[PDB]
Amino acid sequence: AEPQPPSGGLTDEAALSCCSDADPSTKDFLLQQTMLRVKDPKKSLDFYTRVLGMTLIQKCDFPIMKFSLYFLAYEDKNDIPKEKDEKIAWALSRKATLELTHNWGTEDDETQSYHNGNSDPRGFGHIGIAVPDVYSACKRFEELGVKFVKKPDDGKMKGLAFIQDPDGYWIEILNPNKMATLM
Amino acid sequence: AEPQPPSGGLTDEAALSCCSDADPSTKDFLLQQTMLRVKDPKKSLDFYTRVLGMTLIQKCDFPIMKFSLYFLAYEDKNDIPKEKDEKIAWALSRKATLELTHNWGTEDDETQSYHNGNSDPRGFGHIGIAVPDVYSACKRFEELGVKFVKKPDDGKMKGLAFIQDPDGYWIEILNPNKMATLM
Ligand SMILES: COc1ccc(/C=C(\CC(=O)O)c2nc3ccccc3s2)cc1
Ligand SMILES: COc1ccc(/C=C(\CC(=O)O)c2nc3ccccc3s2)cc1
Ligand SMILES: [Zn+2]
Ligand SMILES: [Zn+2]
Repeated sequence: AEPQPPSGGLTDEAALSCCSDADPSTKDFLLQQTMLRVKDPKKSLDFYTRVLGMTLIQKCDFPIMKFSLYFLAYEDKNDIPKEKDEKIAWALSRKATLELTHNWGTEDDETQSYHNGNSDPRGFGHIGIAVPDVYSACKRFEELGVKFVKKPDDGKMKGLAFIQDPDGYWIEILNPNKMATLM
Repeated sequence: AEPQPPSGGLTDEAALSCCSDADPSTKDFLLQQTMLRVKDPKKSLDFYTRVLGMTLIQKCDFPIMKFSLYFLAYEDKNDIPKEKDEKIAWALSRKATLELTHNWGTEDDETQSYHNGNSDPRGFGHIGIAVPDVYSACKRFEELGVKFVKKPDDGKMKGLAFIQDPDGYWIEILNPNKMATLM
């Protein structure tokens, strides 16, 4: 009922009082995809497959509306079913996929670019890739012409990097075993 | 090369010639996180845990810079290590996590809202949750006061839904076994 002084962040206890246990109706839900719009799928496919080691697991074309969907994931290309319906059902039940939306023609348009969400207006910030070694990964990214937002040892938090994809989306490069030393 | 008629997107063959096999240096890379900025973590935690059945697996507070990070995932809460360093290392090596960024004070600012990327300027579009039954999941979402962008049987592609979270970010609700029927 009383006005309170500026809280600050939530306490661990406040955050937890806002959390409910998983209802049994949600028990088989999984976080399947993140969708990003890409100007030029040729550049995006080369980046995500060659630079980041992802596999293209499904491509969907919509001839009438004139757009394509590309699903990228860290999956063994030998696990991709060969039959069309089984393939789509396997691809779209993989956890942690990246869905790239290509609105046909944007690749031919000098002015068009997508917004990465890290300048006004902000919202989405980044995807993040966990790697065994941020320094070796980033050395290879440098050699392959990758643009950096943050080199691993530049700024406050060392051993953490941000690169950008061909559309300028930020990608965090993190070692899960080194994040405790920043927290 | 000669000037071409308007883009028909890539052929399956063109898309494949833009893909490289995974370099051995990337072999342990995994798509770990998607980061979204949230105005009010009380509302976002309630939505992602109670409505969507995700588990809060890690909370990080930065008292001096004045922001919190919340990591949400489809994980069994009994798998969360209890000790701080082992917990962070386990949380930040989970596939398919959602990272919510709370810039302290945004919850106390009448005017402030984040941009969902689905109006100018566009980029990020959505996350997507794979569910065993889109219609039962959506019936429950309706009963829980969830705002819809697309009801499963509205629009051209039926059996697919979009809801929005408390910040207005779009969330696709999909059955992997029904997506082949939309191609
Ligand atoms: C663009 O520059 C930066 C530099 C550091 C960060 C810090 C991050 C990444 C993020 O905020 O998403 C950190 N994340 C974690 C997660 C766990 C433990 C410590 C950190 S610091 C973010 C952006
Ligand atoms: C906002 O309204 C819609 C309605 C349908 C769609 C269609 C989608 C979702 C998307 O574009 O990410 C489809 N995704 C797939 C994936 C595989 C096969 C078919 C489809 S249709 C998108 C937005
Ligand atoms: Zn989607
Ligand atoms: Zn992050």
